[PDB]
Amino acid sequence: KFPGVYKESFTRDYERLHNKISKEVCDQLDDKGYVVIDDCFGHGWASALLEEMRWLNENDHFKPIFEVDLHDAALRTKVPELDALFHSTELLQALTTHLPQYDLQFSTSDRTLKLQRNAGHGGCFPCHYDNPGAPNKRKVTCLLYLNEGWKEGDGGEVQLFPFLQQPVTVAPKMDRVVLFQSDWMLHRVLPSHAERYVLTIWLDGAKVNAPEDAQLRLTQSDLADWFGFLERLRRSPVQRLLSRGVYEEEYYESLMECMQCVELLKSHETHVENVKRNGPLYGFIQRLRDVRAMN
Ligand SMILES: [Fe+2]
Repeated sequence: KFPGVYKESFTRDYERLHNKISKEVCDQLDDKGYVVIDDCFGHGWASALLEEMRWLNENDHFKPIFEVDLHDAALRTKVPELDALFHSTELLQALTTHLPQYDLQFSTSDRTLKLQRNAGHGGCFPCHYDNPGAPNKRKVTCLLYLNEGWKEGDGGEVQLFPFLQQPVTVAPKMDRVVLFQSDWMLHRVLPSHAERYVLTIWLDGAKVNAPEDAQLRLTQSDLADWFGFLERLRRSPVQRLLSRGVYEEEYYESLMECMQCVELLKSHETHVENVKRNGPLYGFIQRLRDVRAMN
């Protein structure tokens, strides 16, 4: 059904993809919580994927900001490059080679490939983790950005909040890939003033939302080295229990854009007050906020 003619010549270059997801890239993902890869697929190949996405959108396959999931083989058969991307295991292979501990899954049940079009109309983008807990199975988030000649002011950046560090703002440039931790990387999307396409791949982990992820250790060594304690916190999903307190201002400002919804705000308002009534938790949150202010 996709006509099959592309505006530019390209190579479905699996080896390039595999080589882009290097040991160094994986070490950064594991250490910093995120990593950015420019010109990952190559311009022709990225253009080809975008063309197929625009086609899907012309033929009303995007459904209410609009999204489509490519789990449906019936749909995938219409878009050969997107179908090949769905079946590609290069990402899974590199990550499981360099980061075996994440226990990522090859089954098609444990990957999600989502397409998203954002009209460019402001909207609602709360601060969140891609895996907020519970039953969510996501371990690695993989974002492919597809906006050519993106310019300052176009907006649509993803803002990352490595816990208690300086925030990182990442422009959604054409053929840029962002990988980050679904269960311990706080983020939000900034408002877009232009049309914005993004392709998202989520890789599930068998060990996500484990019991040891829902606790913090205080050790004797920490007493003489708080950095080590903060560093374990930064890389631990337990931070999700503390993020709304530590980043109240950021969460609240995002909700103001949503207002510009009443239930989401009341929910925040209630959570913030519950924290403040929990004296020990609150003192702890405030010390973390102090660490943040010093960085
Ligand atoms: Fe997200």
